[PDB]
Amino acid sequence: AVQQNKPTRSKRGMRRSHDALTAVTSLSVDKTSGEKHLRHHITADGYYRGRKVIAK
Amino acid sequence: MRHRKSGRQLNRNSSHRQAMFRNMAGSLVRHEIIKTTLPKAKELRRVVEPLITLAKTDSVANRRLAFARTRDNEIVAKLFNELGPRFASRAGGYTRILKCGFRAGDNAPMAYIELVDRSEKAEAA
Amino acid sequence: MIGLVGKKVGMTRIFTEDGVSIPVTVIEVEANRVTQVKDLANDGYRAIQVTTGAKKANRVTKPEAGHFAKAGVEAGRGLWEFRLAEGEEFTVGQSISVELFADVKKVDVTGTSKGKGFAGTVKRWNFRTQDATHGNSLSHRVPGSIGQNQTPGKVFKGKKMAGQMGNERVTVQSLDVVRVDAERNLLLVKGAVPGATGSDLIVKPAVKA
Amino acid sequence: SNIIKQLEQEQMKQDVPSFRPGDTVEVKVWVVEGSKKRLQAFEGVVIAIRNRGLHSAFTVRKISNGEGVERVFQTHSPVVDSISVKRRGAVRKAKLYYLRERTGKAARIKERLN
Amino acid sequence: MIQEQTMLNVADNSGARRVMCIKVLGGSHRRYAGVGDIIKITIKEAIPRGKVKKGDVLKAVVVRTKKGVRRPDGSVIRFDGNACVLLNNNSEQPIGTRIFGPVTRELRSEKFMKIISLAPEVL
RNA sequence: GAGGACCGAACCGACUAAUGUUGAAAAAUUAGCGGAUGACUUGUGGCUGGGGGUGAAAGGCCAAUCAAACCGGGAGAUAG
RNA sequence: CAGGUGGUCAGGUAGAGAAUACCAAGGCGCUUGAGAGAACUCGGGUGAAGGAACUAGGCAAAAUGGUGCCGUAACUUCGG
RNA sequence: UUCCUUGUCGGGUAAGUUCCGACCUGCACGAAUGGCGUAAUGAUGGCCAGGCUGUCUCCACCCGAGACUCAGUGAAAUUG
RNA sequence: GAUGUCGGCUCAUCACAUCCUGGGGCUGAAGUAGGUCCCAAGGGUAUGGCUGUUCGCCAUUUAAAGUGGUACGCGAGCUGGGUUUAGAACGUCGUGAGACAGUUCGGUCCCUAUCUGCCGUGGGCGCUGGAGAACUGAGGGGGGCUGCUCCUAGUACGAGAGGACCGGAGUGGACGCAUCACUGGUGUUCGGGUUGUCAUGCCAAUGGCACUGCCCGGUAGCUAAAUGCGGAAGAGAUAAGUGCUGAAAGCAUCUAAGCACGAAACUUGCCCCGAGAUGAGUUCUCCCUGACCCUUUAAGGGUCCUGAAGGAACGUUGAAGACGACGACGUUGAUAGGCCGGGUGUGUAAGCGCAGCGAUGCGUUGAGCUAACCGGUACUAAUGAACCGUGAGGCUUAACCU
Repeated sequence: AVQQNKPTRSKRGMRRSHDALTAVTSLSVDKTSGEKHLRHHITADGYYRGRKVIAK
Repeated sequence: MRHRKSGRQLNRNSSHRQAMFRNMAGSLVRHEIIKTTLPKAKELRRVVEPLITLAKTDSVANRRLAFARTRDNEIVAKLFNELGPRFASRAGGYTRILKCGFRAGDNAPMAYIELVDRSEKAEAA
Repeated sequence: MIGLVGKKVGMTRIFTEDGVSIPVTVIEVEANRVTQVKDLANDGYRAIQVTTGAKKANRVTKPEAGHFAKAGVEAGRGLWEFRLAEGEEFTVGQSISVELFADVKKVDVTGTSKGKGFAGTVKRWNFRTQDATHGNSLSHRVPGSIGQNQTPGKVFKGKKMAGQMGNERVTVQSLDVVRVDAERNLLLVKGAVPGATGSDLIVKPAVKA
Repeated sequence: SNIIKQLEQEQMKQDVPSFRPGDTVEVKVWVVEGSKKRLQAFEGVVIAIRNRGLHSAFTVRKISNGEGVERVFQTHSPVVDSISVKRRGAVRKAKLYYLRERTGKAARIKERLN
Repeated sequence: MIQEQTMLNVADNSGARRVMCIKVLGGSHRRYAGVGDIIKITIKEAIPRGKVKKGDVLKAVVVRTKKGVRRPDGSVIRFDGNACVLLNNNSEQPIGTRIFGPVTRELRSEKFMKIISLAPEVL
């Protein structure tokens, strides 16, 4: 099975109307280090909910 | 359908899952904190925490039964000599899953899992 | 007659003293509280709106809370309407118990059947499986032909195909009422009713004989 | 749940004797033939027991007139009038389904001798 | 649970030993016959000097099945083999004069009272 | 201790089915299958050349090529 | 690139065996992963009662399977 | 090898255009382009029986590999 | 510069010239059972033996085993027996190469779906302030089969044999829906037995691998063979048909005026979907009551302040699920895991003691272990926030109030 006519650039754009990425709504701010992080994820320096959970 | 079924397949056969969680449980009690994917971490709870509950009653029967689940005497020794007494008063929930970033190689959701009493005094041994 | 909203507790059996096992479905029917009465003047049709169960105050929204406060009843886990037959009168805030079915012999139970997800034509429409051997190539559980040649040149609407199965409203009619336990809010009907354990059921007297 | 188990415990018999797979029991059931109701005995080996509270059951096997017969009883049914253990057998398993393939001397069961 | 091509033992003394169900009577597309159902049979094996001979086509009533019967209280009564009783092709009366092995009370009907009265044991 | 003897691995083969069929593969894989001391199989080297070779013979094979190979030439053959 | 490629070497336990299973010496995890646990396809496991009713056809599957001893028909070219 | 033809009769089956036995009316057998037999042999053709079974009545569940979602890479036939 | 060609399988759909069931007229219709014609398409409408077969014959059923259309429906769905290539053979024809709807044995069935269609399931925007619910029902779909026995009644009818209409009751087959209490299947996540081998130093005890190594049982879930329910009654308008009154036409006449009956068809009644029903409906509840500037001065633009109801996101998840969606829950917390207790399953662990030369047996012991189950329990993980969504909601007219 294969196309009988070349689909247009218009049809191609309509199909991709749902391919748009959804940016992260908002980052959480740690209460101790004040860093930004994904909610429910530890920070880049190992903080989570105001606690140094990993020492690296 | 999947109604009321439990346990993840993790894209492995049964014998591979059993071997993997046996190794992963041994690594968890040896280092007290490891980093793995979030699905593997959640299933590891149903493996390692029953071992800690088993290690609360020291006996040759429990030790052998724990050895059958881990196949490592160094692991069994630490379970009954360290982790047993350390969790003698805690009623379940010996682990803690902390979500972290995504693995660079495949964008897998990673997570730390650690024993709850891995405090600043663990550096003694 | 109006009906009641209950919860499917599960299935068990009742042994009759003459040695007959009756498979029953236990339906927990707590007090149904009338929250709104509709009439021909204001709404164009006669019906009552009832609620049942309880709900945590932190989970009810202000629009819903104001609706229950208007009636003066505690918030339940949902709202259901029942068309009133000619002669039935109810007041808002009035509570209706399971003993309404004291003399009812047969009921119709409505619920949401258990969801099977995406189901093939064999499971969903009882299609016949093609040959498992004798040369069959990758076509064991496929539906086979779905139409005729060029003359229709299309697939007719309503063709039986694979798709979502279950998880829909289903009514079982004319179920015998085995026992009405008013003091325990229980209603035992003979047979099986749609839905899983813990799902909401709507029990009405049998519209047929 | 608390609701259903409450409905079941008020229907269960309180005097069902204890028996194990391998014991030969004599079950007496109620046979209704119109205006009469007599007790018909059914003696054989217990080859399976299903413990489910009210839904408990057990299946008895006997060789009747050369034909092997198995009957599954609902232990809490009012049809089952009484249950009596004749002799206690000594088996290692919980389901004696292998007895279906044996007969005569091959289907013998050691007495528990307790 | 007897269907076509099923081999049954004979529970009477009419002379047949093995019969094969060739039709489940009493309804279009009817699939199975339980205890108490009439079936059309052919005789696959008979004794040398019985009342019937190999090849005859008769009717029979099923009296024992491995699938078993279900009682109103949920009990089951299973047997070790399937057995039937040969009936006259048009009169529906038993051909033999004796019945071997037990039967069930599903046969308790005026149509098969002759079989119930002759059975060594009714279950 | 005979055998174009028997059963059966290597080895040689290719009977059935499924898979694959823009393949992992321009002929395979998987499970079974035949022969397996012989008219056996295999390595290295050699010989036979195109109306010719070779063929336990299928018009089979002769470099993924065959009712007349391939390459160059006649050649821009001829084409109602 | 699941193909093809001659010769040499030949550990242990079980086994008739270079079959097969599990291992040694030694070498590898096959150059995308992570989840999910729909239909459907592929490769498998189990199956009530029935047992070829399937089908062009028992196709496929299931089944049989070893050693010792007992025993073994028609027919026969006297070997089977 | 027989068109008529599913010839006729017998056997097998509850039922047999196939099969086996016979008949002879050989459309259009026939004696080294061999006739008729024939033990053994056959991945040969047809037919029957036992065993066996998801082949089927009539499908059910389960274990794996895909399908599906996320990240990376990234084709093809076809196309006024 | 290709429209794959028989039959089967799967899946159908329409016609009515109706096979069954329903309603009738006539009968050389006593009854039963038929014959024939009219109306009627709602539903239903065999399994096997033989053959490639369609067909047909045969066996045995059934209320019946309808006739046709649909590319002799259906190969980008399956099959490949037949037909239809290359091999080979027979009969036959031909000197021969070869040939034969004559026969015989053998003989590669490709395609990842762009569009239409169809089955499902979402996103967007709309519906005129926003939001959360509950509905109305325009419209659409599903469903509609039937046997047998008993009573009426051995009555009506009939010489007898035989044997009813109408009406009522029970119980089946096929089909459909739902469910898992029971009976079972499965249950590579539970327990046990056991073969070979390797390992844990060794014994003992375990683990790995051998299809889950092979097996025996089996929880939850899923499920049929399991067990509940369904097809209706009723109503409206009718078909063929039967009529009442009744002229045209002193009579007669079912019809012309008028009136009454009349079928599984039609419209309802039953079940499901359903306000994108743009003709975008209704009801209830909830939320928002700040400034200021510019300009071409309007359904205008801008700044500051403000951010509600609610939503989404994220997390724990679900008998919900391909993904979205849908549901529950997020410390004022039982959402998941763990833990505790129970249940269930398996069947008397290990260790020790005793007996025995030993294999093993006995006692401790219905022991030990026990997945998805039940009841509990904040031990672990579900975070303070942030984000989206605003600030009283056009014009005209009419009835009401000011």
